[PDB]
Amino acid sequence: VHVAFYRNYGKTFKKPRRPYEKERLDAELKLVGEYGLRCKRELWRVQYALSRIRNAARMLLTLDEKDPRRIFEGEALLRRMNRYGLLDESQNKLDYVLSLTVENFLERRLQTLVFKTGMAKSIHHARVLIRQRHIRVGRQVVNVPSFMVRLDSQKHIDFSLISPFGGGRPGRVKRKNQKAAAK
Amino acid sequence: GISRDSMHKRRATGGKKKAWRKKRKYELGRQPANTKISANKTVRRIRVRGGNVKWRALRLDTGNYSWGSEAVTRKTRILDVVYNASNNELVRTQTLVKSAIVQVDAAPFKQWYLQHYGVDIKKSNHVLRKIETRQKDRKLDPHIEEQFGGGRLLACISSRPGQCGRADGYILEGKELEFYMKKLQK
Amino acid sequence: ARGLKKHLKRLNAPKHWMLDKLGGAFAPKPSSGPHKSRECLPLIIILRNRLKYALTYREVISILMQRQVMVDSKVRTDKTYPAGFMDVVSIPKTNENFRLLYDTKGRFRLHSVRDEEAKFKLCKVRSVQFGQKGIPYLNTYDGRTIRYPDPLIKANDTIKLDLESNKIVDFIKFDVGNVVMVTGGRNRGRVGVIKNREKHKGSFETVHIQDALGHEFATRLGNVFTLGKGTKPWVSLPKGKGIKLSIIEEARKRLAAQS
RNA sequence: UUUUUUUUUUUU
RNA sequence: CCCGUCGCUCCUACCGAUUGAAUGAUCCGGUGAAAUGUUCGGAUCGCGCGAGAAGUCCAUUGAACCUUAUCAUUUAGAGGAAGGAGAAGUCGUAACAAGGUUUCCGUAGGUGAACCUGCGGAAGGAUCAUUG
RNA sequence: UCCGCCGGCACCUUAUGAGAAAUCAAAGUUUUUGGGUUCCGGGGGGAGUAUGGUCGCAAGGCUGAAACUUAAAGGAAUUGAC
RNA sequence: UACCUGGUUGAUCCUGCCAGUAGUCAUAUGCUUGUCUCAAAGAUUAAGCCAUGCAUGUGUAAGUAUGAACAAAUUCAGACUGUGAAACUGCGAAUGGCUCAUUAAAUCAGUUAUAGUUUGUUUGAUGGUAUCUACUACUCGGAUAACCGUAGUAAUUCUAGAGCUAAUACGUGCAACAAACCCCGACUUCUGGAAGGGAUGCAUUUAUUAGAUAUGCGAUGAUUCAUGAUAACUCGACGGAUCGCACGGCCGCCGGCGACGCAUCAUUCAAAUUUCUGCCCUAUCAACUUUCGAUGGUAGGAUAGUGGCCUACCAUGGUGGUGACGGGUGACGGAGAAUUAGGGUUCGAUUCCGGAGAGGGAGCCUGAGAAACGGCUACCACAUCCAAGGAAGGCAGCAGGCGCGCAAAUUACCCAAUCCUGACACGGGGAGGUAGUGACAAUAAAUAACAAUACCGGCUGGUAAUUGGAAUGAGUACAAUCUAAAUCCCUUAACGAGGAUCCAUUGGAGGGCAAGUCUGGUGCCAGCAGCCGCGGUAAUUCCAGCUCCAAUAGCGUAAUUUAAGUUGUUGCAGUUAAAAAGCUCGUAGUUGGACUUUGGGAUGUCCCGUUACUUUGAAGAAAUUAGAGUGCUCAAAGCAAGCCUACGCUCUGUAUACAUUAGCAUGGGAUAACAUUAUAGGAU
Ligand SMILES: [K+]
Ligand SMILES: [K+]
Ligand SMILES: [K+]
Ligand SMILES: [K+]
Ligand SMILES: [K+]
Ligand SMILES: [K+]
Ligand SMILES: [K+]
Ligand SMILES: [K+]
Ligand SMILES: [K+]
Ligand SMILES: [K+]
Ligand SMILES: [K+]
Ligand SMILES: [K+]
Ligand SMILES: [K+]
Ligand SMILES: [K+]
Ligand SMILES: [K+]
Ligand SMILES: [K+]
Ligand SMILES: [K+]
Ligand SMILES: [K+]
Ligand SMILES: [K+]
Ligand SMILES: [K+]
Ligand SMILES: [Mg+2]
Ligand SMILES: [Mg+2]
Ligand SMILES: [Mg+2]
Ligand SMILES: [Mg+2]
Ligand SMILES: [Mg+2]
Ligand SMILES: [Mg+2]
Ligand SMILES: [Mg+2]
Ligand SMILES: [Mg+2]
Ligand SMILES: [Mg+2]
Ligand SMILES: [Mg+2]
Ligand SMILES: [Mg+2]
Ligand SMILES: [Mg+2]
Ligand SMILES: [Mg+2]
Ligand SMILES: [Mg+2]
Ligand SMILES: [Mg+2]
Ligand SMILES: [Mg+2]
Ligand SMILES: [Mg+2]
Ligand SMILES: [Mg+2]
Ligand SMILES: [Mg+2]
Ligand SMILES: [Mg+2]
Ligand SMILES: [Mg+2]
Ligand SMILES: [Mg+2]
Ligand SMILES: [Mg+2]
Ligand SMILES: [Mg+2]
Ligand SMILES: [Mg+2]
Ligand SMILES: [Mg+2]
Ligand SMILES: [Mg+2]
Ligand SMILES: [Mg+2]
Ligand SMILES: [Mg+2]
Ligand SMILES: [Mg+2]
Ligand SMILES: [Mg+2]
Ligand SMILES: [Mg+2]
Ligand SMILES: [Mg+2]
Ligand SMILES: [Mg+2]
Repeated sequence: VHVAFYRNYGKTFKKPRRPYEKERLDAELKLVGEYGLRCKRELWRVQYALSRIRNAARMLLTLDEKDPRRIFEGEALLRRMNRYGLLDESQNKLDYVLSLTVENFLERRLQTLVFKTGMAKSIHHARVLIRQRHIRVGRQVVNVPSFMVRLDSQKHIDFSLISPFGGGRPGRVKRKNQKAAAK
Repeated sequence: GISRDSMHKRRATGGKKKAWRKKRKYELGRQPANTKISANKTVRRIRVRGGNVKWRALRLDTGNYSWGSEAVTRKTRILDVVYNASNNELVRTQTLVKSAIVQVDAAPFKQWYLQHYGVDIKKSNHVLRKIETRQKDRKLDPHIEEQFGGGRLLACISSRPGQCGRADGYILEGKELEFYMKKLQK
Repeated sequence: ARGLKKHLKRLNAPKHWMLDKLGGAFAPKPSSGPHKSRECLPLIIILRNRLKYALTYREVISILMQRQVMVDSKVRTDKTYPAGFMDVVSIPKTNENFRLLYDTKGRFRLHSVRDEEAKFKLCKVRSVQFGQKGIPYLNTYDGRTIRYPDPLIKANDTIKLDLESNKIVDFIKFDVGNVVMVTGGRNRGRVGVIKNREKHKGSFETVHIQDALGHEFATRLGNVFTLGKGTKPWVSLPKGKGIKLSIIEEARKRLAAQS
C-alpha cells in the first residue's frame, strides 16, 4: 500500500457538448475578452462551479420548506454566497441563487477587482500585475488571478510591500539603468 | 492425511464439487486405536490441537467398573468381549470400544458384598448390628446372582479407550441385562 | 490467514479515534485487555493525539516507560493498552485525573475529574454464576471478576467499585426510571432515563430512553449503561450532559458565538 | 391474340 | 432498368482419408515413492531393569505412472465444395408495362444459363361491377 | 307483409379517432403511455446455409449458427417519362 | 443533470440502420511540451523462467561468563557482583508484502448460531493432603555449548572423534503445617461411640446422587446447565530446587518492592464450523445422485468439537421447466468505478474487508496457532555446481534480467514519520518512508503590460520586427531553509528580455461542423475522404504557399457509456417497412366476476388459520459519494485550525445524511394469495 494513493482529486470543467456552436463561440469570446481570460477553460471552470451551485439550490428548493435538511443546507449556501459577494443581504432567498450568472462569479476575480478599484489601467495590466507579485489581499501576496475575493477582504487589496509599486527596492531594469547612468 | 472436510463429498442434489483449496490441518483425522485385551498394557500419548493431550490405548487389561444398584465402583480385570452392536468382527478380535459388552472379574464385587452385607455369593457386636440393619433392604437380582457363580459379570464399556486410554464401564442390570443376555444366548 | 493478525490498517481503525487519512498506512492495534478493540482508546492516542504530551510514537513509549501513567490506579507501560468506558487515567506528575466517557457525538472524551472522584469507577455486570467449590462470582464488561458478590446483584446491574480496595461499595439495579448512557450504536454517548423495556424471547431486548429535553430514542440492552439511581448520575458527565443537539441548533449556536 | 433480341464505365 | 450459367483475381469460412495430434478435467482397472500408525527386530547407551538406531511386517493418506472411455479448449491435413468482393468479359433476356406466355407461394419433374412444364393455391391482377 | 330482440357472414356513409400514408368502425378508446394472457421482429446479405440433434422409406420436415461482406435494402404516396 | 445533426429520392413522408457529436480514476500509440501542486505505473499476453544483492531476527537491574577479551581496583584478600563478544536457554519468524491461477450456492455480502468447539498472549480473580516405615531441603543428579585440540571432504551455517565447564536447558525430588467429609474398624458402660487404619490437593475417566419452587437452594426462551456430594480410576510433562533491587524488626526467627514460570475459571485478541436470502451466458445440456455414501436411521471410530467426516448393519431415499445435472466464462467475491430526468447500462486484476496460492501435486514436523513453502520429505517439470564420488534448488517479496507482447520505472538512501516485532525505552523491519524514471490521471498557471509617433473608425477605440523607458519569472547562484542525510518546494544577496530567437503546438477550412467560390502544381493519376462525396486540364475537398478557424501546454489516431423509446418494467414493434405458429386441444406458468360493520350521538376516548403489503425503530467498517466548518497565496486537496502573544486559552474542531434484497421488532387491516365450511363427529 502507498499512502499517497488515498489522496483524492477531481475535475473542474467539462468540454461543450457541441464544439462548433457559432452563437456560443461568439458569447464565450466576448466574455473572455471582456475579462481578459487566457483560454476557454477558465470560463468553462466558472460555468462548472455555477452549475454545481445552481443544481444544489434547485435540489434544495424541491424539498419541503420545513425540511430540516433544506433549512440547514439553504442557510449554508446563502451564507457562502453572501461571504463572496455573489448575493446582497436583500437577496436572502434560495430563489435568488438560481438567478446567478457567470458574470457574477467573474466579477469576484482578483484580476477584475484589481482592474476595477483602479490599480491597473486595463484588465490585462491587472493580470500581469497579479502574476508578477505586485498585489496582496491582506498581508499575504497573491499571484493567482482566479483568486475569488470575499467581501471582507475586498477593501484590503493593496500593492505588495516588497514591490516597487508598494514599497522600495525598484525592479532590476530600473537598477540597471541607474547603474548605467551613473557613469 | 485423513481429512474430515466435506469438500470431497457430493452436494445434496447429487452434483460434484470442484476443489478450491487444499486440505487444512484443522480438519484432520488420525488412525483408530483398535484397542485390544492383553496383559501387556500399552497407552500412547497424543499431542492434539491447542497443546492438549489424548491417550491412545493399544492394549488394556483392567478397567474401572461400577455396580449401579449398589453404587460401588471397583477396578477389575476384563476377561473377554462377548457382544458388539456396531460390528460382529470386533468381537472376534477382542476390540475394546465404547458400548461393547465385556465380561469382567467379579472378585472385587464379591469381596465388597461379603464385607458390606455379610453374605457370600470375630465380628464385633456393632459390626454385626450394622450388617443386620443393612440386611433388611438386601435385594439382589437373581440374574446377577447366577452370574456371580461363574466369577464373571456382563458389563458395558461406557468410556472411549481410543480417546482417554481407559476401558471403564458399568455392570448390566435389569432390562438391559435381560436384553443382552437374550442377544447372547443364541 | 494462518493465525492472529498483528497489524491494523489506518482506514480500518475505528472512526471515533479520528485518525488522519494520510497520517500513515497503519494505526495502533489495540492490545488484549479489559476492553474490546473497537470500543477502546489506546494510551498512545490519549498521550499523543489527544493530550499532545508526546509528539511521536517514540515519545509516547519514552513517557510510558518512566511509569508515569496509571490506569485504574495501576501503572501501565503498554502503549496499545485498551482503555475504555468508565476507566480512570491519572498522571500524578501533572496532577491530572481523567475519566473516559462518550460525548454526545459518540467519541471518547477525556473528562477531567477531582481527586475524590478518581478513586472509584462504574462497571456493568455480565452474569453471576458459581465457580469452583461453589463460590459465587460475577464478571463485568471490563474483564473484571469479583468473588462473593452481593446476592442482590444480578446481570446488567451497575456496581460502584473502589479502585484502592478493589471492592464493591454500591450497586444499581437495572430498572425503569434510572439515568443511563448509551455505549454503542448511533445513539452512543446520549444520556437519558429509561421509560420501558421490551423483552422478546430468544431475541435482543429493546430499551426506551427519554432525554432530559424530552427527546426519545431506543437501543439494545447491551448498549445501555446505568449511571445512577433515579435521575442523578453517580459520576460527573462531560460537557453537554449527554444532550444531542440537532445540526440546525448547533449552527445557530456557532453563528451566535462568532458574533 | 403470327413474329419484335440487345444498348461499356464516371458525370452532367 | 435488370437475372443467371460460363470466364479472371483476391478474401473468408465449410466437408475431408489420415483407425489425425496436443493439453486439461473426470471414468475403469493396475503398479505405486514418501510419510504416519502397527508387528517383529535389537547396533548401542545408562542404573535384572530403562531408553533405543538401521532394518522388517501389515494397514492409512497418497504423489507419479500405465490401461479404457467420455467431455472441454486448441490444432495439422492431400483433396473437394460453398459464399462474397473487384470501372468498362462471353451467351442469352428470366423480372419491372398485359415486360410481350400476368406475376408469385408449395410440391414434383426436366432443360447451357437465366428458366419451362404439371397439380392445388394467392392477388401482392391486368377484374372491387350483370337482379343479367 | 310490417314492427322488434339475440346471434352470424358482410356491406355503405362518416371522423369527434388512429395512421408514414394506402387505409381501418376496429388497424379506435396510446408520451393524457398500464384489462388478462400466448407467440414473435431488431439495417441489408451470407442463410433458412454449415454443424449437432430429432422425425421421415425417401423427398424432406422441425430446431438452427458463424466467419465474412455491405450503405443502404425496404414501405407508402407525388410529379414526370415510358 | 429529460436536446440531437448528415446519408436511400427528380422531390416527399416513413421504417431503419451507418456516420457524426460528448464521456471513461481507459489502455495503447503519434506529434508537441516552459513553471507549481498532486499522482497511477509488468494486472491484461506467460500463476512463464530467473544471474546477482537485499527482504527476520531478537538483551533487561531482573535465566546461563573464568574468552587464555577490555577497563578500574586489590598489597592483600578475594566465589561472582564494570563492560561484556561467543554460546546455551527463551521468544518470534502462522504477522507483513505479492498475485488472482483454481473456484458458479462455491468464495463472498448482509443476517444468524456454537446449549457443537479450540484459543500463546493481555486483563481480573483463584492455587491447603506429594515424603507417610528410605528419609539433601541451609538446596539433589548426569550431561553438553561456547572454549580447547586430532581432523575428513572439491564443496555447503557439510561433517566425525578427544578434553573441560553452566542453567528458568535436561532428569529428579522434600514439597510449611491443618481441619472437615466419606469408608473399614479392634474395642466397647452397645438402638450407641471408639482407638487405629484407608481414602481425601488440582487434573483425567466412568458410574450413583443433589441441583426445588401451584421456614436454605444460583442462571437461561430452553439444558439430567453452573456447581455440590459419594464410590473408585489414571503407571498425570500440574501443585516454584529460578532471578534483580534494597535493607529492616524481635531474640537464630521473621520482613518489602519486583522479574520470570506452572495450573484453573472469566475476559480480550481470533479461528473453525454454521442459519436464512442473494450470482453472469448456455436446453445444439432433461433427467441427475446411488458397485466404491448418494438421502436418512442405529452403534461405534476419528476430530478441538457437530456432521456419512469414516466404519458395520439397516431403509430407499435426495435434486429437478420455480431449470436440477452438464458445459462456458478472456469468472476470485464485496466495499466500490464510469454515465446520470427517472428507470437503467457497463466495469470492478490492483492499496480496505473476506478467500485462495507460493513452479504442479501429495505428506508432514515444530508450535497456542501452518497441511507454512525467504520450513522439511517424496514424485513430476525445470534447473545451478562438481575434482564425476556427490551436493544444492523455488522472486505471484524489493530492485533487476530473459521471454512475451500494443502494453508498464532504479539492481538507489533510510528506519526520521506510521506502525509491527524480540529477552527488549535501546536491536531489526525492500512493511513503510525518501529520492530517481514518470504528458496514466488531476490542480494552478508564463509566452507579455504601458505610453509617444504614424495610420485608420467613431475625447474615444484598433494596427505597426517605429520610438521610449518600467515590470517580471523560466534560467542561474551566494545564503539560509528543507531533509534521517540529501534533493525539490518556499524565502532571497549578485546576474537574467525587444524580432523580448526566452521564436506553441495539434488538427482542420464543401456539408454534418467553426473557418477561402485566394494563388501555383497534378489531371479519375497521385492522393483525400469516420459518412455524404472530392480528383477526367479553370480542384473552396489532393500536393503546396498565403490567409483563416477550434482547442491550447495541450491536441490527433486505434474497449466501453450516452444519444438508444435501435432491448422498450417505466417505454418499442408484428396488415403492406423485419415480424401472429395452418388449425384446435392441453399440463407446467401467468391471470381470474360480485358479496360479509356502515352511521350517529358525543367526546385519542364509550355505545351498539397462514402470508403478501404498508408505517415506525434498532442494528447495519472505514475509504469512496452527498454535505457542515476551515483563505494549504487560489485550486485539486487536507483535517485542519482560530484569539493573544497570556510560560496560555477556544471543554478547539475532526458534524450530518445516504445505504437494493434478505433478516429482527412494532402499528394498520383497505387491496390481494393460500387453507376451511354441511353425512354436525359443530359451539356452550
Ligand atoms: K469515375
Ligand atoms: K415468365
Ligand atoms: K406482373
Ligand atoms: K447445351
Ligand atoms: K492502480
Ligand atoms: K536463538
Ligand atoms: K513461533
Ligand atoms: K455472510
Ligand atoms: K433454582
Ligand atoms: K455471490
Ligand atoms: K465431529
Ligand atoms: K449415522
Ligand atoms: K474466490
Ligand atoms: K509457540
Ligand atoms: K523481483
Ligand atoms: K521507524
Ligand atoms: K466538415
Ligand atoms: K493545367
Ligand atoms: K490548374
Ligand atoms: K473538406
Ligand atoms: Mg497474510
Ligand atoms: Mg444479347
Ligand atoms: Mg422478358
Ligand atoms: Mg417472351
Ligand atoms: Mg412474362
Ligand atoms: Mg437483421
Ligand atoms: Mg435518456
Ligand atoms: Mg440525389
Ligand atoms: Mg481466473
Ligand atoms: Mg448458502
Ligand atoms: Mg485465553
Ligand atoms: Mg453437571
Ligand atoms: Mg456419532
Ligand atoms: Mg476485486
Ligand atoms: Mg485474469
Ligand atoms: Mg500489481
Ligand atoms: Mg486483500
Ligand atoms: Mg497457504
Ligand atoms: Mg514462477
Ligand atoms: Mg513444489
Ligand atoms: Mg506447501
Ligand atoms: Mg520467495
Ligand atoms: Mg511467507
Ligand atoms: Mg505505458
Ligand atoms: Mg495531465
Ligand atoms: Mg515559448
Ligand atoms: Mg461553416
Ligand atoms: Mg488550383
Ligand atoms: Mg489547402
Ligand atoms: Mg424499431
Ligand atoms: Mg414483401
Ligand atoms: Mg413483411
Ligand atoms: Mg404466417
Ligand atoms: Mg407447440
